[PDB]
Order: sequence, then C-alpha cells, then structure tokens
Amino acid sequence: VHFAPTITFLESPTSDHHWCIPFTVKGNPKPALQWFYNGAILNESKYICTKIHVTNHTEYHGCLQLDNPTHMNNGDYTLIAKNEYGKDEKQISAHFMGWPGI
Amino acid sequence: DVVMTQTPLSLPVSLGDQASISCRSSQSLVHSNGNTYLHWYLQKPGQSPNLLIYKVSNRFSGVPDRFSGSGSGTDFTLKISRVEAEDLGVYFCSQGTHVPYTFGGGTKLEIKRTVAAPSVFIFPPSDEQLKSGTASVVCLLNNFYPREAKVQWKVDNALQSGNSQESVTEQDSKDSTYSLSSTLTLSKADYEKHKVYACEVTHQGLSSPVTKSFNRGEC
Amino acid sequence: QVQLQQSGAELVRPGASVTLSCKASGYTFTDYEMHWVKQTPVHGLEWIGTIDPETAGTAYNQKFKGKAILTAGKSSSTAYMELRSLTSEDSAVYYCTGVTTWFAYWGQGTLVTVSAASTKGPSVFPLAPSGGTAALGCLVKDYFPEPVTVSWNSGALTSGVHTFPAVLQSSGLYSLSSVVTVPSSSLGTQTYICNVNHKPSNTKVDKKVEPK
Repeated sequence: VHFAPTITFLESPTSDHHWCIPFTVKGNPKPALQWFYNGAILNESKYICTKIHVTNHTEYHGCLQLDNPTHMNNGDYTLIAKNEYGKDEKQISAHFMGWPGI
Repeated sequence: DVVMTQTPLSLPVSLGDQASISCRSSQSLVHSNGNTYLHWYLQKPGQSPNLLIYKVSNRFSGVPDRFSGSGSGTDFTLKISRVEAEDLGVYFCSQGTHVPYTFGGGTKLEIKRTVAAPSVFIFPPSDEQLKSGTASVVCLLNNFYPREAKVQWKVDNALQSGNSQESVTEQDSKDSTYSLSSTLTLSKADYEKHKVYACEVTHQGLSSPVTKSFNRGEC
Repeated sequence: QVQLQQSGAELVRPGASVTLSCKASGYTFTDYEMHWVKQTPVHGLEWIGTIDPETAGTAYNQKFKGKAILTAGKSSSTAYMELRSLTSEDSAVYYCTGVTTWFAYWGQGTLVTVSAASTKGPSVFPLAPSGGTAALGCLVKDYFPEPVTVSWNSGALTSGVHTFPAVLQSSGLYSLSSVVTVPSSSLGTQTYICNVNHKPSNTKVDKKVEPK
C-alpha cells in the first residue's frame, strides 16, 4: 500500500506550454516536492510555484509554473520527491521562451 | 563507512594553467535512486567551505565556467581551467550517497612562481617584555618561494633546539609568496648571560645560508 | 537572502556540556534538512548528523552517537546541537549546513575550546625596526583561548601586513606575531600602531611601534 516516491516523468518545457516544467510523481503517502535552481534553494512566490493539476490515487501530475519568465530563469532544475519511505531525484535543463505557447 | 581518498595532497600549478584534483571512493557512489551524490567544495583561508560542483558535474549557482567536474562510480575528477589568484585554498570532495556522509582529506592548491629569496629580519626583545621575566627573540623570513626553509637559532654561536617555535603564513594572493616567523623563548637570566643572538636561514633562493645578528644591549 | 547565523565561540571545561545554536533565515527552515559538520586539522571535515525540523527526525554518524544531540526550534527557526562529556578531542570548529546531500549553505562556524585553563588577555610587545624597505610589527603574547584580531593603523595599513598563525606554547598559552614591511624613508614621520583585539577576555590594545 505505502511506497517510496518515484519521479516517473520530468522534462524541459514543451512548445504548447513554454512556462511550465512538467512532472509526474508517484508515492504513498503524498510525497513532499522541493525544487533546486542550479543547486540553490528556489523560494516559491507568485512568479515561480509548484502546482499539482491531476491527482489520480497515488499519481500526481503537475508543473513548476513560471509567470512571464525571461532568460534569467534558464538553468538546471532539480525536483526532489520525499516521504517517510524513500527519496527520488531527477534534474532537467530549462530554456524559457518569451511567449506562453502556440 | 565510505572512505574518500583525494590525490594529490598539494597541487602546484602556474597562473593561467589547468589544475586537476582526483577523488577516489571505496564504494560506488551511485545511489539506488540513480544519482551519484559526489560534490566538490572550496575553503578559502579563514572562511567556511563553499560549494563548487554538486552531483559530479553540475556547477552551483554563481560558480564560474572555469570549474568543471567528471567521473563515475568510484573515480572522480575536478578541473579548473585557466587558474586565478582567487582559486587559492583547500579543495574538498564529498559524498552524500551513503550514511554517514564523508569528505575527502583535502587538496591544497598552490600557485607556482619563480624562486624568491627570503628577506631576513632579526628582532631583539623589547625592554617592556624583559621587565617581566621573559625574553623573546623573533626572526622574520619575508616573501619567499618555495615554502621549504630552515631557521637555526645561534646564541653565542651555540646551536639552539627545543626552545623555539615556527609559524608560516598561507600563500599570498598577490605575489604568491610565503612568510615565516621563528620565535626563540628564553628567561631574562639566560638572556643577560649571553651577547651574540643570530638566526641562520637556509633556502634554495640563497646560495649560502644568510645570518642576521645583534649584540645584547649594544646597538 | 539564505543565511545561517551561528552562536559565538565557547570555552568549556572537560566533562561539561555546551549547546550550539544556528539561526536560519531567508527560506522556510522547517521544510528543509539541517546538517552539522565538525572541522579539525587532524581529522578534517566530519559529518555529525542531520535533522528534519518538521518531524524532529534525526540521523547520526555512529562516531557522534551520545556525544551530539540535534534539536530544532520550529517557531524560532533555530537548529541546536548539544555536545556532552566534553574532551580535548571535542575542541573544533562546528558548522551548521544545509539543505540536501550537497551543502550549498554554511554558517560562519563556532569555535569550541575544551580546556580547564581560564581566559587570559594578551601582552602586546613591539618588534622594532633596526635597506630600501624596513620590517616592524607586534608580538601578541600569553593569551587564551583563541582567536586574536590584528589590524594596522585602525585598518588603514593592509599592504605588507602578515599576521602569523598562533602557536601554543608549553605554558598552555597562545603566542602570535604580526609584521608589516614599510619604506625606510617613512620611519621618521609615519606613525605605526598595531590594534590588538581579544574578545574572550574583552581586551583592546593600541600599541605604537617605533625604531630603536
């Protein structure tokens, strides 16, 4: 029933959704999500925040939503998923376009 | 416990050249989650260690392009292309895969320069110090290279041993030199019983060992 | 601004206990891991343990079990480490660090001196100049514990200044020397004063260094 978290999906922002770092996290109980920008703490605000959009049982699909980002937001983004059973960690390179998407 | 063996212990490298520090683990640093938690730090003298590279090759926010890391499993390397004066310090490797987390022994980066001879200065004990029971004679070896230098205390031409203590500064960031302070500690009664106070300086920058002296009381 | 502010230097007698604190600011302290590291010249950098301030869950290096105890003040945003049954082997610089497997954030460090010896202020003595350049300085003698701070002419003189690492004498007291090479032409006009500050005994000495 209970299990360690697993980041089954983490990719660079797509053409249709340029301001979102997409992810899929599995875990039981709900894993705590934490981001790192080039190894440094990413303090979440109204400009850069985590939002899980679809919650299907032990599956969590969401984005690191960025509001009007520039080249100053480009870099290495590490997502860490933890619960009391384990830890999973995956990283991506992000390059942000000046338009939301197509 | 995972043992992190860093090699070499001291790394002499000329300005503008490339430095190569090796870290060797006793066990694989690949975590079950798939990540290799090998990090690199730099500790500048008097300061707290600073993170340079996290997870084998990732540069930490603000770290220059010049620093780069590579390796896998147990063998790892840190490279500094076109070394600068501010790169001076101790380089440490660290592992965050297995508990307890361990650090390597450290690699002290040394800036290689042209051989500099020490400027020797002998300092007689102040009368304020004498008027309290003790007498401290101080020898100063200013701005030399390399670090390897010998100091021999001669009281009336008799070689002194055990009554002295040396101290060397960390490499200078501007001229890449070292400085040495050797202090001879002897009682006021022992000080007044002798007249000639000299210190013999042996260094590869000097053809013959220089001696700086003074005669007690007399100028 | 991510900041880890550590408590001041401690001089503790053998067998006693000390509590070290670390104030965390510029992030949500309770959401991240906190680690403690010990630095000594002989053993180098050693990891003590880690705490998760939200759950108060700890993990220790086996060699610091019963020696060190980690706690966190959730409302206060402060990490604490207690050192028990102190020995000379416990004299080190202790660092609070975070926030994951890599340590991007470090405190300034806390010096812990484990000794029975009482605090002693230093005796500052001149190193008078007796060529083109001349050397002068001051001998900061018989003080305890470390450290000592030496500036020249209220910090106005930095070029040519060399403050040597302190040496521990057989008497159990520290001795230090600070030197400065200046042009010989200035000896008759320029005033040279070494400013010595020893915080453990709340000592401040302004010693004027002159030739002869």
